[PDB]
Amino acid sequence: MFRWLFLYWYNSTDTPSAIAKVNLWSYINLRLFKARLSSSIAYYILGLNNLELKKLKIFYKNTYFDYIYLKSIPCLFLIIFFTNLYLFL
Amino acid sequence: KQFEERYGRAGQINISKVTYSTLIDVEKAVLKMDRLFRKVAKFENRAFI
Amino acid sequence: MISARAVHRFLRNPNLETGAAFRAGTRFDPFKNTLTVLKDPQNGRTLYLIGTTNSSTLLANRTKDLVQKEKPDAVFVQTNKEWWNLAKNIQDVKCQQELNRYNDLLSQAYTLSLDNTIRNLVFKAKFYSWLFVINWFKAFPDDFHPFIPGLEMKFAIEEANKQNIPVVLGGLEVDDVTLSALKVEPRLDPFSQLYYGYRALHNSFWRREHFDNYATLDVVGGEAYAESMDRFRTNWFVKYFEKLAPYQKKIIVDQKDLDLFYALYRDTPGKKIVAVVNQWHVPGIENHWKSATNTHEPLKAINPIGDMDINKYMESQLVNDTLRAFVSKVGKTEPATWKNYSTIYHKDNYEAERVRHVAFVDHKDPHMYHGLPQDYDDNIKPKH
Amino acid sequence: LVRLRNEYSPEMDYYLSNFHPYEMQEMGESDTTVLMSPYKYASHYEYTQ
Amino acid sequence: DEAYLNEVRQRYVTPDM
Amino acid sequence: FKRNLQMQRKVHDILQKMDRPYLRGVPGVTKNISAGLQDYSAPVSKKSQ
Amino acid sequence: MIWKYLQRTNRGNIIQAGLQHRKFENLPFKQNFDNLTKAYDLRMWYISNSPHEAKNLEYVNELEA
Amino acid sequence: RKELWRSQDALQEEELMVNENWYPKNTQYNIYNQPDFIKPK
Amino acid sequence: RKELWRSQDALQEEELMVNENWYPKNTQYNIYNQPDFIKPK
Amino acid sequence: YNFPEYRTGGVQANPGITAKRIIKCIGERLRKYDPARWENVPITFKTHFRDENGYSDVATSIQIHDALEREFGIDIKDRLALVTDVETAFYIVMSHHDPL
Amino acid sequence: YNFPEYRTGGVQANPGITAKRIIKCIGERLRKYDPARWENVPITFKTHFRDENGYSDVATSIQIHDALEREFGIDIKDRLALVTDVETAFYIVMSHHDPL
Amino acid sequence: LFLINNYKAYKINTFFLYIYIYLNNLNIIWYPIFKAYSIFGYYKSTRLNFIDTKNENIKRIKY
Repeated sequence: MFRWLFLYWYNSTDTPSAIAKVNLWSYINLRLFKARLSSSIAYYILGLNNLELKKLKIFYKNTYFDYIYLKSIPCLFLIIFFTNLYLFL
Repeated sequence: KQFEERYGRAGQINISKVTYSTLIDVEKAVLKMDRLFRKVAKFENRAFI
Repeated sequence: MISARAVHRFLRNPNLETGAAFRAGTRFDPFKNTLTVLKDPQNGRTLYLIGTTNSSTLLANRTKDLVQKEKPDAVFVQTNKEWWNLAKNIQDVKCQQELNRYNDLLSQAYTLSLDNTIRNLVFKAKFYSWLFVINWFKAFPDDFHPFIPGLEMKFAIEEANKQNIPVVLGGLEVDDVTLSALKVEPRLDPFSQLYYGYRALHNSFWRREHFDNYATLDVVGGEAYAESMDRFRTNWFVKYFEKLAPYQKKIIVDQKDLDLFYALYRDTPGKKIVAVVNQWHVPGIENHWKSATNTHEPLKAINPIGDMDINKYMESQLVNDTLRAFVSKVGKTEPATWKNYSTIYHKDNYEAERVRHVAFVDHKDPHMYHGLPQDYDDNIKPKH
Repeated sequence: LVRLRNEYSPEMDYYLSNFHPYEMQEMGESDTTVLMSPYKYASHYEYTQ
Repeated sequence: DEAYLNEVRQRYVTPDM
Repeated sequence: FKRNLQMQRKVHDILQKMDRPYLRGVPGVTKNISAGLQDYSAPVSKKSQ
Repeated sequence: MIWKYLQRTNRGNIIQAGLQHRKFENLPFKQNFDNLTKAYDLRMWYISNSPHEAKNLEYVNELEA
Repeated sequence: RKELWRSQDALQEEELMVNENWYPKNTQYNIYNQPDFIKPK
Repeated sequence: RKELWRSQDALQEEELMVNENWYPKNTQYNIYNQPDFIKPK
Repeated sequence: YNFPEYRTGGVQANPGITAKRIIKCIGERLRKYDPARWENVPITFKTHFRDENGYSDVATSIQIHDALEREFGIDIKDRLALVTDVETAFYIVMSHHDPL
Repeated sequence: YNFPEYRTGGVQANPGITAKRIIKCIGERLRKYDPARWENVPITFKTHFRDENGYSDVATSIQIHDALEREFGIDIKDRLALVTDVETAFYIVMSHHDPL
Repeated sequence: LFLINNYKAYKINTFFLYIYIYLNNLNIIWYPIFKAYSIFGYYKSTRLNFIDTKNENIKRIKY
């Protein structure tokens, strides 16, 4: 179970050489599933000695409807006020 | 096992107590349903076992 | 003269890169977020400042035990005579839920001794509208009422009466003094308050903080949320109040903190005081007490670059310069990048802007060959 | 030009990071011929029952 | 400093591969 | 492998004995401050490995 | 007043739902669609929320069955 | 001119920053816990 | 209050003025010829 | 009169002074823009401007970009990197070839 | 917290501190109002604000009156005396019964 | 609440509640995974929060 490619490929002991020395190629060890990134932006800057990994995470994705509804009340009241103001004037 | 003994754990797992309790409950429910399925299979296959 | 220590700081560990089981701190820490011990060595006085949110039974029992065993020479409770009468007429109540059942009756203690004149009626209308708006923005449930005193104050007063020690009532959050102070400031307006309160969370940070704070209040009850309110959360709440209404925050928090400090420092019997005040006055009272009695924790000077490892940067630069010179001499060429490690901010990988570092002003400039392999000897020696 | 050999030498394992992992979606036998949706066609693989 | 010199010199040690 | 190991030994020997002019510079400008390296954070738990 | 039941979000809408224990107590003595679906859902939820890989792989095999 | 221009204020500020004990000194609170801090307001 | 109000800034300023070597320190030029004058701009 | 130095690239020649300038300008900008949050927090080289969960605020970082542009006379490409800590600001400033 | 002193009349009890406050406020006001003239001139207790022939300027003195009113919280009667030197300002300030 | 408790042991009320419960659990629906990855691919998709707590991700330098 790997998240980063530099950790994935650093010291891998499940290489075909060893697995052929045992000759047992399990399906759960497919390299298609071994590594997968975090789906959050992660770029590289230059630190003091080497590359530094900086993650850019902007907004959450687990918002529920109650947050959306409570954050919309001022907008709805502004719409009501503007429409009634247009009607009166 | 030897590697974990020499170097210890990578770190602690950030979990919720609700999810912890629910994982334990799910394991117990899975064991209970496996036992029920075993009994049902034994009764169904009685004429062949 | 002025000791400009930090008073209301809610940002905890901004130098850690926290997250994913590596938290910035623990917020539960019960029995310690609430009680503070302060000393006045000049007069040999001891103060036990208890900041209550008036919502937890556990903290009420701890305060009762503290008053029982400490035996102070004075108890300073942040209530008034009307509330004390109402609460002393209430008996056989030992849990905070039962007292929460009387929340309206205890809220009757908020009595304003105002006139019936036209100006006072206009002020009453404005103040009630502003209170309604600020309670809409505060949004606390029934079981969490930090401004309606509960079992902690009642137990403190009863245990003070049992020991026959004087009790000093400091008044509720909105008392006659603060009511007159709000009368002086004409900045009360429900509509402007709504507009400014829907603009308080001007960046994502505050918004997020807001969410999780109230999120916890929605999951854990008032009793479980009173225990998990530490100094950082209290300071965040006072700053949120400041963003909602800076003038009323100045009147209700800062000025009342100064008044409570005055009362606790001078208008008290002394030599042992147990002061059960509201939760968010503890930072200001503690800061004022420490500044007046000079009992501040020792200063540990913070150099802005104290945590900067300049040696790491300079060693990396030197190592990469030596490596560039060595590789250029081996290959009989010159460096291609002069950037130690390749990152895409300059777009020099695919554009025409090089990162070559060769600067000199004339043909006699000694620093002409700095950065080039000609600067090094065949032994890769830095000079000549 | 690296001429790969039919062996399990450590030299071959050195080039293990220069290949996309082989997709398993088209492996085996498919119980759906082709998606008739024009929006998701030639890009998505067929679902399986 | 001698301690810093010791540390930085320990940074460049070729392992007995 | 052998030649690269020899070359790496040569390079590391070069890097160990090289002069470091930044150790004679002004503290806090081209060198760590005279106090040393400080940590101004207040950790609450062990950092993960 | 209005904010208590208009702005104060309910607890259930925030935290993760717990297991409904009523639906696993009295099960019919059959390997029917209901019981098989309950087992499949239990194991899928477990592997979706469990840091334990051995039990997760056991549940993966049982989920395929 | 041939030398890139630097304002006298900037040169003085760099000269002050050469010192190891430099801190901004213009903050409202004593955030760096400096023993020689005088509140500027 | 019974004590006439003095702002903390005013009290600090008087405390500073108690010193004999006090000078404004906010001038643009070194008009008092003080050896420890740093131009504030 | 103090004659400015002829040799260019002095920002890269004094990493400590560059970090001090970055810290000063960032601190002033953050205390002006968000006084309720940064007026009590000392800003050092390891101080970051993200949440406790690593989520960054674009408004604060753009304020920091403006402060760095005005302090060093540079044009920070906001679409390429976002300054979320003093280390990132140091990297951006020292990477630019015309800081002063 | 530094408690203000109970005893009144502290301005008259510290002639040196009163003169220092007068000098500071007058200097600031004169450098703001007339920078081309007073930005180089040190203002001490014997400094006067008249011409070399003893002729006084009403505008400068009214500026000084405003500065003294704002500094000490007093109301200087401009029609009774004109502040043309630091000594006159000292006399006016110490004569008032409510300076603070 | 007192009235509801009082009419809890009545057979007719219990029959209505039993019909309600039976209709509630009548329709149990199974949602399969119809992608070729199937169970193991989905399981590997749900490992993000726990990858960093594993021995192969511990900092372990060869030299």
